[PDB]
Amino acid sequence: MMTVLEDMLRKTRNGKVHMTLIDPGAKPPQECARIAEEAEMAGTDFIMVGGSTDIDSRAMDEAISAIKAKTDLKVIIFPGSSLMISPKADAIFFMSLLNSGSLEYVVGHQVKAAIPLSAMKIEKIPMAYLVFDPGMTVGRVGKAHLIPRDDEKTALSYALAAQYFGFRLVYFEAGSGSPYHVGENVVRRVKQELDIPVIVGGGIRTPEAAKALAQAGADMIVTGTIAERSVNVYEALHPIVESIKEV
Amino acid sequence: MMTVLEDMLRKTRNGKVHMTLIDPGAKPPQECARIAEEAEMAGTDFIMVGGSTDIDSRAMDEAISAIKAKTDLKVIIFPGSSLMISPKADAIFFMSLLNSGSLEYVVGHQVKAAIPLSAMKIEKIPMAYLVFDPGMTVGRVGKAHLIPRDDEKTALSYALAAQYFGFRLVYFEAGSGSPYHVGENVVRRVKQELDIPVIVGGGIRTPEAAKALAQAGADMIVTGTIAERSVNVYEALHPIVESIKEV
Ligand SMILES: O=P(O)(O)OC[C@@H](O)CO
Ligand SMILES: O=P(O)(O)OC[C@@H](O)CO
Repeated sequence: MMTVLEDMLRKTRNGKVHMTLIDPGAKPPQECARIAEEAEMAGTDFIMVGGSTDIDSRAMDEAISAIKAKTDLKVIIFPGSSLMISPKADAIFFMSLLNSGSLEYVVGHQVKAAIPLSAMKIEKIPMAYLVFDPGMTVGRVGKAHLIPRDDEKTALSYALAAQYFGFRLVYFEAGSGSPYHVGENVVRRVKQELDIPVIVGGGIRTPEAAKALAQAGADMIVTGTIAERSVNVYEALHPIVESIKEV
Repeated sequence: MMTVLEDMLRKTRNGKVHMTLIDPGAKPPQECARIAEEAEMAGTDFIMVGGSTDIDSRAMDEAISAIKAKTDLKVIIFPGSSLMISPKADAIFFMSLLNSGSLEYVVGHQVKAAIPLSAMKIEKIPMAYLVFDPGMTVGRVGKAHLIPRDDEKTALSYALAAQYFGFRLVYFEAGSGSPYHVGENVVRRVKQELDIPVIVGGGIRTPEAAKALAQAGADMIVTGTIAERSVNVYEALHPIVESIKEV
């Protein structure tokens, strides 16, 4: 059985990946499952679960099981400060907010969660989490020293340090519900010098933005707000997934 | 040509590694080369260059070239705060002091050095740097929240988080010239749960301590003080290298 990381590396070697992020604290459990259902048929590759609204540990296990019961896609935990570790998920982004001003979001929370994670068979995927302007809630809670959306040099420094630290993915985060996404010149410049896949999330609502970011060099595209706030998830996500595969 | 990391992983799969650390700021350049010379014939596998005494960039290039001129061993930079990056070295431990109280030693200095390092063909080896009691100078300068030498749980948390972050090596550091080395129970407990090689340095002066730590599960042993402060380096290091290969 292929791991999620092997799956991503294979899918991104000559293609692009779309991922659907679902905030379990923003909707009831079976509403989350319906979103993941329609996301799967829109063509999404993985379901991400996480967000800013704080979670009940009893409630997140419900939403993950509801998603895995209605879909056959792998579910990856997109963790926050809440120690959102649950045994019912397939993988977890073991991430570090590299440009945070607080040790707790760079290494602190991850060290506390390490031993409990070692007791689970959940897959641990090392990922660098870079928060760009405007950052929204995650940039506020994470105490992020926000990278300007067009700052190629600062993004390159963090992305290169991520690769040299051994991280297998790097995530360019503009913040959930951000009006702007990360600049394409930043994605373009980093893709010239980096050997690990680049994931872009935050502010991607339209196929045109998803395609422009993929054409800029982004290997994976994450959409969260546009999937949780559309009354028909399929007709919102399907054109985004399609425009990404054109690249 | 094999990389240093591939070399270490091959040497540690069914054997142990000894490394000799040389402080370039503690001795003149050709005295450093003589130490590396006698260390090579004592049987050491790699030369490490670095330390606490602050370095002149002009002076460290001298010591590295002097070592590489007299020895055929690979030289790895053991960096401090000084941005000790030099083009004449074979590799650099791209390390993070995970238990530091300052962001600059966890991620700060490494982000600043990332782009200059990308312009060099020097090999970047991802390593987690864990500073144990008493820590000595590196624990003071690094603002380390010192891990007790027998604290299995705290060491396991940091070592596991290192592996889940993608680090390829973890370094148990007691401090240069420390009277005590890391407890063997800590090495023993971590070696049960970890998939990356464990390197132990600090306070290892005798073959008995080097052998006891290797028998405890340590994959690599670093000796610095005993090599720089012995008038005959060979007769000090040769029994240490031999007692390690018995394991
Ligand atoms: O909700 P959006 O704006 O699509 O962002 C997705 C993800 O990057 C937020 O954590
Ligand atoms: O000098 P010693 O005590 O051998 O320690 C080696 C290294 O761990 C110090 O940085």
